Amino acid sequence: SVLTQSASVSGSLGQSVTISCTGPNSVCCSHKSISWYQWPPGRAPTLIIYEDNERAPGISPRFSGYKSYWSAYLTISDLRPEDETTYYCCSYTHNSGCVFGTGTKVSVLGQSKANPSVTLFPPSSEELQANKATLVCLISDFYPGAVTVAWKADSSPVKAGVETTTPSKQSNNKYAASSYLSLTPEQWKSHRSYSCQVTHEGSTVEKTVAPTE
Amino acid sequence: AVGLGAFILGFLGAAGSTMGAASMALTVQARLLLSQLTVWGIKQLQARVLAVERYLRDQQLLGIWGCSGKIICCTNVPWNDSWSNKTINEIWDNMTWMQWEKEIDNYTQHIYTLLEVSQIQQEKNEQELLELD
Amino acid sequence: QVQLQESGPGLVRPSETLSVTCIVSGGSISNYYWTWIRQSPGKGLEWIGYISDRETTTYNPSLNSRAVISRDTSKNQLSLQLRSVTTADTAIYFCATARRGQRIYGVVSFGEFFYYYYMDVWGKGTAVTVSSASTKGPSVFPLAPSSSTSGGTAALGCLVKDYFPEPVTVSWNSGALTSGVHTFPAVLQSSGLYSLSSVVTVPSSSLGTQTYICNVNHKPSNTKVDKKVEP
Amino acid sequence: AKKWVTVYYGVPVWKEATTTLFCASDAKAYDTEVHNVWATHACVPTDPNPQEIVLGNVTENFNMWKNNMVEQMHEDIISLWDQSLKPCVKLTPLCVTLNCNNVNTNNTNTGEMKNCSFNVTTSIRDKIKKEYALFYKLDVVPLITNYRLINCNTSVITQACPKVSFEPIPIHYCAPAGFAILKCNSKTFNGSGPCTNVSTVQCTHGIRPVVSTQLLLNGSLAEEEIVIRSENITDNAKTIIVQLNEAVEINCTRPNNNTRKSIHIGPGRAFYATGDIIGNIRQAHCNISKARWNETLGQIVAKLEEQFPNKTIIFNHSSGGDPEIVTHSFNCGGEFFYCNTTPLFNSTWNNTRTDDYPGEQNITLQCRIKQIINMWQGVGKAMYAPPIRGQIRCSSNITGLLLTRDGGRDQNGTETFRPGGGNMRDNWRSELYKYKVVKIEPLGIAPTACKRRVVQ
Amino acid sequence: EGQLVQSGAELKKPGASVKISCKTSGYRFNFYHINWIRQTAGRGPEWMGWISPYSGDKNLAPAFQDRVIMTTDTEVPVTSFTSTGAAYMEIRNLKFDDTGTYFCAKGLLRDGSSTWLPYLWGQGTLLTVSSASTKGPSVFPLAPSSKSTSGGTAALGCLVKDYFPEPVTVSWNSGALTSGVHTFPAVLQSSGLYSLSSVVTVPSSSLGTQTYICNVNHKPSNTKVDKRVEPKSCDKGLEV
Amino acid sequence: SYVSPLSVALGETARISCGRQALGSRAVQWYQHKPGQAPILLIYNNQDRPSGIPERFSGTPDINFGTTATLTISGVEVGDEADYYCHMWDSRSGFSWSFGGATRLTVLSQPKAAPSVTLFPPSSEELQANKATLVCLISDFYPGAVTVAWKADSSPVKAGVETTTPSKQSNNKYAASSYLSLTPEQWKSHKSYSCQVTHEGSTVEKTVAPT
Ligand SMILES: *[C@@H]1O[C@H](CO)[C@@H](O[C@@H]2O[C@H](CO)[C@@H](O[C@@H]3O[C@H](CO[C@H]4O[C@H](CO[C@H]5O[C@H](CO)[C@@H](O)[C@H](O)[C@@H]5O)[C@@H](O)[C@H](O[C@H]5O[C@H](CO)[C@@H](O)[C@H](O)[C@@H]5O)[C@@H]4O)[C@@H](O)[C@H](O[C@H]4O[C@H](CO)[C@@H](O)[C@H](O)[C@@H]4O[C@H]4O[C@H](CO)[C@@H](O)[C@H](O)[C@@H]4O)[C@@H]3O)[C@H](O)[C@H]2NC(C)=O)[C@H](O)[C@H]1NC(C)=O
Ligand SMILES: *[C@@H]1O[C@H](CO)[C@@H](O[C@@H]2O[C@H](CO)[C@@H](O)[C@H](O[C@@H]3O[C@H](CO[C@H]4O[C@H](CO[C@H]5O[C@H](CO)[C@@H](O)[C@H](O)[C@@H]5O)[C@@H](O)[C@H](O)[C@@H]4O[C@H]4O[C@H](CO)[C@@H](O)[C@H](O)[C@@H]4O)[C@@H](O)[C@H](O[C@H]4O[C@H](CO)[C@@H](O)[C@H](O)[C@@H]4O)[C@@H]3O)[C@H]2NC(C)=O)[C@H](O)[C@H]1NC(C)=O
Ligand SMILES: *[C@@H]1O[C@H](CO)[C@@H](O[C@@H]2O[C@H](CO)[C@@H](O[C@@H]3O[C@H](CO[C@H]4O[C@H](CO)[C@@H](O)[C@H](O)[C@@H]4O)[C@@H](O)[C@H](O[C@H]4O[C@H](CO)[C@@H](O)[C@H](O)[C@@H]4O[C@H]4O[C@H](CO)[C@@H](O)[C@H](O)[C@@H]4O)[C@@H]3O)[C@H](O)[C@H]2NC(C)=O)[C@H](O)[C@H]1NC(C)=O
Ligand SMILES: *[C@@H]1O[C@H](CO)[C@@H](O[C@@H]2O[C@H](CO)[C@@H](O[C@@H]3O[C@H](CO[C@H]4O[C@H](CO)[C@@H](O)[C@H](O)[C@@H]4O)[C@@H](O)[C@H](O[C@H]4O[C@H](CO)[C@@H](O)[C@H](O)[C@@H]4O)[C@@H]3O)[C@H](O)[C@H]2NC(C)=O)[C@H](O)[C@H]1NC(C)=O
Ligand SMILES: *[C@@H]1O[C@H](CO)[C@@H](O[C@@H]2O[C@H](CO)[C@@H](O[C@@H]3O[C@H](CO[C@H]4O[C@H](CO)[C@@H](O)[C@H](O)[C@@H]4O)[C@@H](O)[C@H](O)[C@@H]3O)[C@H](O)[C@H]2NC(C)=O)[C@H](O)[C@H]1NC(C)=O
Ligand SMILES: *[C@@H]1O[C@H](CO)[C@@H](O[C@@H]2O[C@H](CO)[C@@H](O[C@@H]3O[C@H](CO)[C@@H](O)[C@H](O)[C@@H]3O)[C@H](O)[C@H]2NC(C)=O)[C@H](O)[C@H]1NC(C)=O
Ligand SMILES: *[C@@H]1O[C@H](CO)[C@@H](O[C@@H]2O[C@H](CO)[C@@H](O[C@@H]3O[C@H](CO)[C@@H](O)[C@H](O)[C@@H]3O)[C@H](O)[C@H]2NC(C)=O)[C@H](O)[C@H]1NC(C)=O
Ligand SMILES: *[C@@H]1O[C@H](CO)[C@@H](O[C@@H]2O[C@H](CO)[C@@H](O[C@@H]3O[C@H](CO)[C@@H](O)[C@H](O)[C@@H]3O)[C@H](O)[C@H]2NC(C)=O)[C@H](O)[C@H]1NC(C)=O
Ligand SMILES: *[C@@H]1O[C@H](CO)[C@@H](O[C@@H]2O[C@H](CO)[C@@H](O)[C@H](O)[C@H]2NC(C)=O)[C@H](O)[C@H]1NC(C)=O
Ligand SMILES: *[C@@H]1O[C@H](CO)[C@@H](O)[C@H](O)[C@H]1NC(C)=O
Ligand SMILES: *[C@@H]1O[C@H](CO)[C@@H](O)[C@H](O)[C@H]1NC(C)=O
Ligand SMILES: *[C@@H]1O[C@H](CO)[C@@H](O)[C@H](O)[C@H]1NC(C)=O
Ligand SMILES: *[C@@H]1O[C@H](CO)[C@@H](O)[C@H](O)[C@H]1NC(C)=O
Repeated sequence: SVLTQSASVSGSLGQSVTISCTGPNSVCCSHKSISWYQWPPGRAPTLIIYEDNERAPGISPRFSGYKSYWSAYLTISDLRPEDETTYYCCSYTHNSGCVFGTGTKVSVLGQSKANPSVTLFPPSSEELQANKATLVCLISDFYPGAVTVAWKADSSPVKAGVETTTPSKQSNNKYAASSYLSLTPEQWKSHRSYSCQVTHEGSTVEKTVAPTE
Repeated sequence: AVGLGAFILGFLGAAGSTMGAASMALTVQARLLLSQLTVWGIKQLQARVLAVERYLRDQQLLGIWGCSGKIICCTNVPWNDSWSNKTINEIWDNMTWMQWEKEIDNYTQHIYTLLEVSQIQQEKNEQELLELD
Repeated sequence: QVQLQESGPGLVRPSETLSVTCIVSGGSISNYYWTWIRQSPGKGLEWIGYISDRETTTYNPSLNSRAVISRDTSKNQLSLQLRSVTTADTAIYFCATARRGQRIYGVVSFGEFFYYYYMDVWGKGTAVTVSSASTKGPSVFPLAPSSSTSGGTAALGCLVKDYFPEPVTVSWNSGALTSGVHTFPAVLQSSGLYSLSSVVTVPSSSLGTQTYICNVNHKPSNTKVDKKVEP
Repeated sequence: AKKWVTVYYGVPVWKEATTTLFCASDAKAYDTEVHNVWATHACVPTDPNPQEIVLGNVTENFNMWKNNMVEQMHEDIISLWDQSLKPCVKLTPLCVTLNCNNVNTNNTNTGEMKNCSFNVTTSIRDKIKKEYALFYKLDVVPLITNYRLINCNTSVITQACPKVSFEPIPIHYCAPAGFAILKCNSKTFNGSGPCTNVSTVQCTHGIRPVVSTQLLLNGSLAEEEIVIRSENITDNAKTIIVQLNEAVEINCTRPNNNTRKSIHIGPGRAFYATGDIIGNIRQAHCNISKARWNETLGQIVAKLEEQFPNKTIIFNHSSGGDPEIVTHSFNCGGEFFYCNTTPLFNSTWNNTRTDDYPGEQNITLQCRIKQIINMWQGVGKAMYAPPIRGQIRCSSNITGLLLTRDGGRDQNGTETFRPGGGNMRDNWRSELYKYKVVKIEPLGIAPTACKRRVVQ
Repeated sequence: EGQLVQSGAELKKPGASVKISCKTSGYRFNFYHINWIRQTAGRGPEWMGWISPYSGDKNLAPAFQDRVIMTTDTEVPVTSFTSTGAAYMEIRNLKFDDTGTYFCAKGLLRDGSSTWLPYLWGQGTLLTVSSASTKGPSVFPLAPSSKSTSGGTAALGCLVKDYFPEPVTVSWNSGALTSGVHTFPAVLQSSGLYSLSSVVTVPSSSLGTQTYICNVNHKPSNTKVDKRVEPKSCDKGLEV
Repeated sequence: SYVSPLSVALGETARISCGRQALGSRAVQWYQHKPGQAPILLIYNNQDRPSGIPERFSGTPDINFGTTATLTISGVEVGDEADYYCHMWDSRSGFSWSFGGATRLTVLSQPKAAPSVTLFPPSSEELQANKATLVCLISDFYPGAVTVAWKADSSPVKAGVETTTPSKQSNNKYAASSYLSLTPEQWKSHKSYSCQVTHEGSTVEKTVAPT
């Protein structure tokens, strides 16, 4: 994309943050109109700033639009937990069409930590009948962005058949993730216990299941 | 008549019917400008008297607002957002007069008095009070 | 191509049934219409009725109470009989081949059309006299040539004395001679009977060996008289 | 960035309402003397070129059945009849008993014209004369003496003045200054729904006030296919107005060369009766091209078969109506014909195609003629049409026709369509299905960023 | 208010074409433009074009001016100020990099300087372009596990495994149970097949008064699975 | 009721009207009758003539109403002099049973002519029946008017004289005869008998004497 935004940006709770959007003379700011879209991953975006500075209908006055002859700026004041998502700018005129930018991912600092919720499931009996075995370890309700998962067979690392999902965002401004461990019934029956270890930057939660039970 | 090019945009007005499009070139002008005891003699007379009455009502409202000879008169009465949340661009670039009337039809009778007392009743007193000196 | 011939008695006693017949030689009787028209002396033609090809009658309203028409299918002949005849029913009768015509003056479904007949073929015409009086036969007298004019043109004839009815047929040499013949109309003698004669103008070169014999044929008296005319 | 109210005079805002319109004709009297009574000589003459504004991006609901324009036009036609027959001669002294004979013609295989004789008081009150006149059969009813007039017991009778003419002249309905007529311009417009394309006009089009039963004449032709219009087609009791694209040419005549006999009945009130007939005797008829009526009925059965899945069975006509309702009554040359539309509605179709039809014969309908009429189901004054001298001939285009779906018991009786006007006003609804009357409210307030010059 | 409902997710082989629908309601379909915006993982959001339902004018981006055919149907009036419309877009010569979500968007203002701007967006039409074939999912029941011994709550659900088309729908009791349900995103296996899970937290004492049935529908394979989750658990924390 | 007369010049064109004029569309027929002879149809349809009818005759067809049905003859000769009948078939009338009133056509204007007389005495066989009748023939005379005067010797007879009313023959001339009844003794007693046929200006006489 020729329209470049800031890669990432961050501000504190109740503080203010600023996103930049600029590019070449074909997409320059002096003559083209700049719009802004809050585009959460997976959901439909929402217009917030239709012209350089006029905000979309029903948009809080916390969102301000400014544009210089060399860079357009979006400013989010009095940040909220829901203001942490992806944002895109569009460059256009009255007759042309949109030109979307690279995108900016805003982070909200000054937060309250959330204890993660881990749950581990053993493979069902119907799955073992088909000579398949898959472990299900679910994570949800954690505010810190990233989570790391490490599987262990009888307290020993596992490196085969480990597929972990990227962390998504919950409807309650929290986050969630999932990790799966495909196994064979020979490896599932010849072990005393399997463990799902979830590690955060402040605490490491461990949950263990045993094939004997 | 006898007006070509230099006058032909004069016929194509702009800012008048700018609230969207539920009109045309003479939708404004079809009403403002298109003016023996039998059944046709009595029905026509009641039609002519009704036309005059409906005309003098509007012009009287215009007179009691300080807007008699004017088509676009501004006023000193502010716009209360209880009547409308929308901005000037949400109104004049997104709605037609037909549906804007339908929205403000609730407070339309109220604003008529506000136009009468809060200004042209006050203006004609303030202007007479200050022309004493 | 259609020829008609009328045959009848000629004399009818009053208050009786006059009959007649009309023989056709052209075509079929079930193919045409037929009608009778009588001719009384001193009056106009009179239509008495007609018969269709499907043979259903309807007559003139004045004579309808006394006239009957019937056609024969085997013999191409048409019969006409008249009940309670008087001397007025005295007339020359005509059988004629009539033609039905349709004159349309509007739409056919709502009627608006009338039929009209016209007789395009007429017979010779027979005469029928109604009276109580009897027949009187004629007598033929020869007319000797004046033993006449220059160029050898002589004129002979044969006389017919008083006869009761005017219907008379006269021929010469059984019809062999036709040039110069001139039959004269009958004169009603005060005796109540008529009498005509005929003349023939022949050259004097053949006036000696002519052997002319005029043939007088009469039907009501049933007598046929031949007479030789010699100088 | 503040907001102050600002008033605007001349905004394109209208509300639906009803007002008293007025007529608008084209020609007057010095070019055509005593020319009309339906569209009188008095209303405003139409402007040379009409102004029509086509309203873009506009969508509004119309309704031909709840429209008040047909109510006003209906009462305008009714009231225009009273003001014309009011000064003309009343035929009160003509209900003496009638010695009537039939017309004289040859025997056939009854008569329509009759021949009545009666005595009436002369212009001198004490003296009395006996007169003869030929009244059509549908004008006399028996009571030694044969007949009387038909309308005597029912109501009074008034003879229309012979100077006036019963010609439908295009009359326009114009809304007063301050109102407007919105006109639906959709090629196939539903009965009552939204019109995607709307126009506005000060007046209507040339609506000939053609009074007619069972068939609509000289109307407006839809321009694509044919249109079926009903307020509720599933409801059998709702009349069905039809509209054609190619009108069928009709031809009618009264061939009898009648005469005008003036019988003096009162002081300066010369009554006119049918004198002796001249020339041939034949009834009145109407010719309709069979090739055109088959295609027309072919186009009608198609749209009907699209509204009904099982293709039903074709219809016949004319139950329950003794006089005016069953016949195809319509004026021509002055006389009121009453046709028998059995040749038109005696058909049966299935899977389109055809049946019950066999060349290029003019379809003939035996049309009876009357002179005593009480129009619009009105109790009271009935008009006596004066006799017309000479032979009468006319022709008209039939643009629409009124039908009526019949329902039998509860179910499975199968359905036909009896033509018949559900009301008199249905003739006007065929021409006012698109026009609606609305009022203009031109004052509009709206917020701008301008403030009037401060108090000074 | 105004709403836009597109067609469902589809799968097409590289080389074929696809035609996505967008059926609008709530507003006058002819008053505002209709934009088409797609988002692929390789290039982020990308604007394709818009069309004017009123006039029929269209404006296509140079990267889509040879392989996109936009059309609209005529509006059907609802009231005098609303209608129902239908806009269509047809992409031809699909490639693998065309895989992503496709959106239709209602214009912003009738007149001005940003009329066509994408304002009201559609719910998304995920289009995947691959050479493989559609694979139906296999559903396994998840045994109940203990969530809070002192709180008396548990958690049970169903498991979806190895299905190739991306769209996935999970409902409980045919939509009757909507509270407490939590569905997770899919995982990308090395073989190219997706898998995810769905769990719902319910009180432990609700075993003999409520029936829990998960309804997994995989429409690209046209398969409906209705599994009954066995309420009998094997966790020691929940047995107490 | 009876017959009506008509006088037309020779060779000129004639116009025979028709009684009881038409009320509606008419279908008139025109018959040409001669007393004692057969009527001949000239015109069946108002304008149509069957085969054998010469082109001299012509009828007025009712293309436009108001015309009156007139039979027109051109080049009138002596052979056209005959009774004419007009049959009226119109739509308003019923079944017209009676034919029309006959029109007695008479023609005038002809060249001079002189008759030929042939008086013959009573034959011998007639005298045997105690009767005797003189017979005087008249042939080819110019006009019908003729007066026959008999002369017994030089004295008129005046008794028993019977004469013909002149009737026309096939040669378009008239023919007549005159007879004189006598007794056989009155025929033999007189020297000669004279039949004087006075015609117009001239007067011819024939004389025959007993043997
Ligand atoms: C509505 O629908 C109705 C119903 O269909 C229509 O009704 C029609 O009304 C008219 C009124 O004029 C009737 O007209 C009459 O038609 C007859 C018949 O004509 C046809 O036949 C002629 C020959 O056939 C005759 O001879 C044969 C043997 O050869 C016989 O077997 C027959 O029976 C017939 O006797 C033929 O010559 C005609 O051709 C002429 O007409 C046609 C079509 O009209 C033209 O195409 C031709 O070019 C040509 O012009 C025809 O094929 C006519 O004979 C009647 O006309 C005479 O009578 C009138 C009465 O007043 C008179 O005024 C006319 O001048 C005319 O007179 C002519 O004939 C007389 C002898 O017959 C002469 O004396 C005279 O001088 C002249 O020569 C008459 O016109 C239709 O029959 C009737 N239609 C039907 C099918 O019933 C109605 O028209 C429709 N329209 C409207 C708006 O109402
Ligand atoms: C019924 O309601 C409709 C709403 O759905 C009304 O449509 C609206 O009409 C308004 C009045 O004109 C417009 O203001 C409004 O939006 C406008 O959009 C304009 C852009 O499109 C115009 O120009 C284009 C130029 O064409 C070239 O460039 C494009 C670039 O994308 C390219 O794709 C083309 O192929 C071409 O090369 C064109 O695409 C458009 O069709 C349109 O007008 C042209 O086409 C029409 C129809 O064919 C033709 O008749 C015209 O003559 C043109 O050729 C903007 O430019 C415009 O803003 C400019 O103008 C305004 C003036 O008010 C000014 O304020 C701005 O600053 C700027 O200068 C404006 O944004 C339009 N909306 C839509 C979506 O239709 C309709 O008018 C209405 N009818 C009635 C009866 O009123
Ligand atoms: C010109 O004029 C037209 C109409 O006159 C106008 O169009 C309308 O714009 C409004 C803008 O709001 C649209 O109305 C809705 O706005 C709500 C806002 O949500 C917040 O506010 C409401 C009210 O305070 C709260 O109840 C709510 O909780 C929020 O706090 C939107 O939520 C509606 O959006 C729908 O689609 C969104 C897509 O982003 C979804 O996020 C949202 O959940 C809504 O979903 C709808 O569709 C879903 C798909 O089927 C369905 O699941 C949902 O149940 C729901 O039906 C919506 O935008 C309105 O739709 C527009 N249309 C009409 C005809 O009114 C223009 O905006 C105006 N132009 C300008 C510039 O002013
Ligand atoms: C619905 O109503 C319409 C209008 O009335 C009917 O259409 C008429 O139908 C009738 C039959 O019911 C038709 O009448 C027929 O006419 C035929 C004439 O055609 C011949 O002759 C003409 C010349 O006159 C030629 O041009 C033509 O080419 C033909 O050679 C007659 O032949 C028929 O005869 C039948 O009826 C008569 C009288 O009853 C009998 O004597 C016969 O034996 C035979 O049975 C018949 O008269 C009439 O022509 C149609 N009119 C039109 C406008 O065409 C529909 O038929 C009717 N549909 C129904 C009842 O279902
Ligand atoms: C031809 O005319 C018909 C009327 O004679 C049109 O009928 C439409 O039929 C639909 C059937 O769904 C009606 O919808 C009903 O609406 C009522 C309540 O009406 C209110 O809501 C409708 C929403 O459509 C709105 O249009 C009305 O103005 C009212 O605000 C409901 O109770 C029913 O459940 C049902 O939804 C329509 O009301 C009716 N008319 C329309 C569309 O205005 C038919 O559509 C016409 N066809 C064409 C091609 O023009
Ligand atoms: C919406 O309604 C309008 C009004 O009818 C339609 O426009 C009309 O389209 C016709 C098609 O030919 C035009 O025809 C014209 O006729 C006039 C005579 O009246 C003639 O002078 C012109 O030269 C032309 O032939 C006509 O311009 C036009 N109506 C008007 C105002 O004349 C329109 O078609 C309807 N719907 C749409 C969007 O098409
Ligand atoms: C009802 O009456 C009307 C009018 O009286 C009849 O219209 C006639 O229709 C025919 C159709 O062929 C017209 O013929 C035309 O002739 C002209 C001149 O040769 C030719 O150029 C055309 O191509 C055509 O062939 C005829 O003129 C017309 N009559 C008029 C206008 O007077 C109609 O047939 C009648 N319909 C019925 C009885 O249903
Ligand atoms: C229909 O009936 C009328 C009568 O009501 C017929 O009109 C009559 O036509 C005749 C001509 O045959 C007229 O005679 C004319 O009289 C005028 C003076 O009045 C004279 O100038 C002419 O030379 C001629 O003699 C008669 O007056 C007239 N009667 C009227 C007008 O009352 C008409 O012919 C009939 N038409 C048809 C087609 O049935
Ligand atoms: C159309 O024609 C049919 C022909 O039968 C009519 O049917 C008859 O209707 C009468 C009156 O209701 C019934 O009494 C008869 O029983 C019906 N027919 C038979 C033989 O059962 C029908 O009424 C006609 N309808 C129209 C549309 O006029
Ligand atoms: C307008 O006023 C009426 C009064 O009954 C009220 O019912 C309606 O809700 C009001 N509408 C608006 C749009 O304010
Ligand atoms: C009028 O008289 C006629 C004939 O007697 C009769 O049939 C009819 O019912 C009467 N009408 C009224 C309302 O008296
Ligand atoms: C039409 O009639 C049917 C049956 O009575 C009724 O159910 C329906 O509501 C009616 N519809 C209209 C538009 O009148
Ligand atoms: C009427 O139209 C139908 C269908 O085109 C056809 O089959 C039939 O023969 C037509 N009938 C006549 C009389 O033209």
